[PDB]
Order: sequence, then C-alpha cells, then structure tokens
Amino acid sequence: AVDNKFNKEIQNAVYEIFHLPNLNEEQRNAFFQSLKDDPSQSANLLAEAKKLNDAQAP
Amino acid sequence: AVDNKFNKEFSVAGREIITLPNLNDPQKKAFLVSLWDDPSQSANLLAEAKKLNDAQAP
Repeated sequence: AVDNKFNKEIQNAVYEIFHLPNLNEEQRNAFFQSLKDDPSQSANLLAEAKKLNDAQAP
Repeated sequence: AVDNKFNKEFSVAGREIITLPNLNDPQKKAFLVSLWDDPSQSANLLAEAKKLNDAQAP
C-alpha cells in the first residue's frame, strides 16, 4: 500500500494555475475542486487550464 | 455537517498572495501550501503575506 500524497504535483499545478492570467474565477474554483477530490489528475487539470488560458487570451 | 466553501476561499486568497510583487518564489509557495492544507487560515495567511510584502518593498 503505497501512500501517494502528490505534494509536489499539487503545489506545482496550483502555482501555475494562479499565474494563468486569462482564467476566470469560476474556472480556478472548478480546477481546485477537481484537484482536491482527485490529486492524481494534476497533469490533466493543468493541461486543460493552460489550454483554456490560451483560448481566452485577448 | 457544514460545507465551509473553503475551496472558493483558497482560490481568492491564493490569487491575492501570488500578486504581491515583493514576495520571493519560495515565500509565495510556502504560503500557498499552508493555504491549501488549512484554508480556514486564509485571512491570517493573507495578512502575514501582505505585511511581509509591504516590508520587502524596494
């Protein structure tokens, strides 16, 4: 029984998501809720966040 | 069993922390880990981060 805490992965995804300047507040809240519920999916969530950030660039 | 909506508080307070220009990279990351781990402490953490930022001003 391996205890995977994902400390590095979570903290990296959080820091990067906060720096994506084109996300809205609702989007950040959705990503953080999904990460808290399933921290194994940090890479999926960060990739999606980056894609939305870029789609919402002025 | 109250849901304290601390996911939304993490999002709002975290953004404020990362927008403090005079904090360094490990300082902002230390604040964010504490916030993620205990979002009930958001106001205390934000206050501490603001005082630290305002004090490290050029």
